[PDB]
Amino acid sequence: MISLIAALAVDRVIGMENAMPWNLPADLAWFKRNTLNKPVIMGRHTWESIGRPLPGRKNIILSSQPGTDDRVTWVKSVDEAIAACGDVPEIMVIGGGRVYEQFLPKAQKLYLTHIDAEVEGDTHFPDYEPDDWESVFSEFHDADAQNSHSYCFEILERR
Ligand SMILES: NC(=O)c1ccc[n+]([C@@H]2O[C@H](COP(=O)([O-])OP(=O)(O)OC[C@H]3O[C@@H](n4cnc5c(N)ncnc54)[C@H](OP(=O)(O)O)[C@@H]3O)[C@@H](O)[C@H]2O)c1
Ligand SMILES: Nc1nc(=O)c2nc(CNc3ccc(C(=O)N[C@@H](CCC(=O)O)C(=O)O)cc3)cnc2[nH]1
Ligand SMILES: [Mn+2]
Ligand SMILES: [Mn+2]
Ligand SMILES: [Mn+2]
Repeated sequence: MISLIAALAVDRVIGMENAMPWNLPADLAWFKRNTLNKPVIMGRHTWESIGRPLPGRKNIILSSQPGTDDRVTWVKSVDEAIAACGDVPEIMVIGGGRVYEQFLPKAQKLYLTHIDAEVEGDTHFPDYEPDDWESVFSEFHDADAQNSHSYCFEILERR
């Protein structure tokens, strides 16, 4: 089973200039809980944005060019990325925009955080047909002293 996890600002913005400009610790804690002990697939730009291996997860990087770091697994196509994960229950795809586009048709579940923030960005989450997806979990949180915007965690499953 393939799942995508992402955090979206208004208008589905996910990034600007290879970064995420907001800071929502509760969302990063949600990301860690839902990815720990699973393989994570990311594109090369996202790998450079994170800047280090994510501990406790098998890190698989898509790139057309040879890898430059043996602390992670480098693959050259979508099918190779999936194969490198082996026989696990759930594969997590953690972006970015181009990678989300390619795995969306293959995904059974979406873990989405909707952030109430207006962000100029240059990268968007793919348009997804709403009729294809059932919301199975949602949890709204107001802003607090640690998280400066309100946010909604949502899990959707392909119907
Ligand atoms: N808000 C969120 O949840 C979230 C999550 C993740 C990322 N982001 C943001 O997303 C942005 C990065 O997204 P992006 O769309 O620019 O890049 P990306 O999807 O992270 O990476 C694209 C690169 O991945 C490689 N790639 C993708 N598909 C491939 C394939 N089928 N075969 C071989 N290589 C492949 C290519 O690397 P080569 O050029 O080396 O071939 C491609 O240039 C940043 O702003 C980041 O902060 C946000
Ligand atoms: N829901 C969600 N929110 C995000 O911000 C997000 N970001 C990415 C890409 N960027 C990043 C950047 C940093 C870390 C990171 O350092 N995570 C630590 C959290 C501990 C901490 O620094 O607070 C981790 O161990 O997972 C992960 C993804 C991919 N999917 C996401 N999904
Ligand atoms: Mn092939
Ligand atoms: Mn197998
Ligand atoms: Mn806000």
